[PDB]
Amino acid sequence: ENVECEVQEFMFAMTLFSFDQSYEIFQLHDIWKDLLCTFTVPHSAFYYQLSLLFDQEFALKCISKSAEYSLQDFKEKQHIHYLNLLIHFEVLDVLRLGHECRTNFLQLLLQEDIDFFSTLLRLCNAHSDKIVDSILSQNLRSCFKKLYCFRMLNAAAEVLYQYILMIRKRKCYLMVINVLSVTLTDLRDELRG
Amino acid sequence: RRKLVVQWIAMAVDMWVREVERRGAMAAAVMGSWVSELLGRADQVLTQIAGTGATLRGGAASDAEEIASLRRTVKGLKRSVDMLLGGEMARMSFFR
Amino acid sequence: VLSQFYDREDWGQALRLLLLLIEFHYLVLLVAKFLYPIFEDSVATVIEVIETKWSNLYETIIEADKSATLLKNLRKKLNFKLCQAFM
Amino acid sequence: DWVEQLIL
Amino acid sequence: LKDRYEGSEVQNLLDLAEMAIVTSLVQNNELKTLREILNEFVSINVFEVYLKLVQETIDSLISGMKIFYVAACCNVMSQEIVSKILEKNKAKLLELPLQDLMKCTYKI
Repeated sequence: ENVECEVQEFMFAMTLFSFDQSYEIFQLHDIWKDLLCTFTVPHSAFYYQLSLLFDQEFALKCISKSAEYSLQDFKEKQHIHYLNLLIHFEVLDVLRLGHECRTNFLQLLLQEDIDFFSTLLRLCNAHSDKIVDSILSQNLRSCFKKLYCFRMLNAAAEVLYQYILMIRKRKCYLMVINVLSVTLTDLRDELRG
Repeated sequence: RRKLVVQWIAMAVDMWVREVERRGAMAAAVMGSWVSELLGRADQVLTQIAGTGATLRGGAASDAEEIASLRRTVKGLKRSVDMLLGGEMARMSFFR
Repeated sequence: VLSQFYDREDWGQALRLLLLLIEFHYLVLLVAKFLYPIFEDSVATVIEVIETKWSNLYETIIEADKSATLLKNLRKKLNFKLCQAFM
Repeated sequence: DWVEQLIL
Repeated sequence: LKDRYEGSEVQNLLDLAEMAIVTSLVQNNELKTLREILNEFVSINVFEVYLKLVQETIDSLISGMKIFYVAACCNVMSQEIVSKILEKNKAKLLELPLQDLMKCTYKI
């Protein structure tokens, strides 16, 4: 506060970080090894470094802000970080639609996702009412299973149910008949036999 | 390392779902909303861990796709649990 | 009706209604109307049984209620199934 | 009693 | 006759043909069937086969007409849809476009 009064600004930032004041000053303007790397790079780098160093509120905030201001490696990293932070504290669907508009990466992310994930998916489907769809179907195919599959596909449902069937019987036949409303006749005959 | 805790929760809930589905077929021949909320928080923890992993000093974390996979599994389980909670559990002894 | 006037209670009442319908066309229509107005596994099973179970007086009653029926019923069933899947 | 006769 | 009644194809190669195509609903077999048809020389199916081995709109209309003329037809329609989707991967595309319903909705 004293001895500082561009260079003095950055000094004030890094000093006040070692958090609100720091971030504010830094943004307004424009461990040692990391700092050197950041200087060499010269916003994204700075936020990434801060997030890494506090890895917390400050970190997460800075990271999110930078990611927002920016929007293969960098993109993927940022996305993963944001998703993790949000699941720790919507985000899923956003990131997904974003990247869709690195497939195996997404497969792993959804792997981590798999109850909250299911709820988010349900929400997305409700909102709606290619690659993404296929990936989802594959992950689901990897009671609970049949239900999730059905919900997502909303033929796939029917196929899965039939395969599982090949109280439970009655429920399945019933669900199939309602969804369809040849197949019905067959189901009825089977239930009667 | 709460990544690993989330993986344990995913595995436990998965077995629980399979058990409920098995017990439903059994009787043809408890789970509350708190389990669904728990999987939502679990997804938030994973979004938080991945973000922190992307900004670590020295370089991004190597577990990016490993966490993306866990997210998918958790969403799939929240879907199944949400269907059971939403009525599919009272209709387990019925023909589909 | 008393239970209706008084969420779990509502579900119990709906279940009772479905059971009554199973034991017994007009009644079924009234039940469908009630379900639409309201708009888990047991509930789904009941809805299914009803669909499986599914004249002029009935049509008249349906018209009075609206103030096609089978289609509306199917739509309601689909909605219920979706809700169960989301849960 | 009334709810046992309805279930029947 | 003994085959139709017990629920063949080479004999047929030597209406009914459409029903056989229905039952068949792999690529090599399709090609062989096409060659047999050429040797013999319904038209709609031929157009569809030619497209599969590979004007497009005419083939589409032909296939739709065939579908109208049940399960096998629906299968063929789904296959055509899948092929179109693969080809896509603006106005002309929209013209070509003009569970199946759910798929169409997702597309829109």
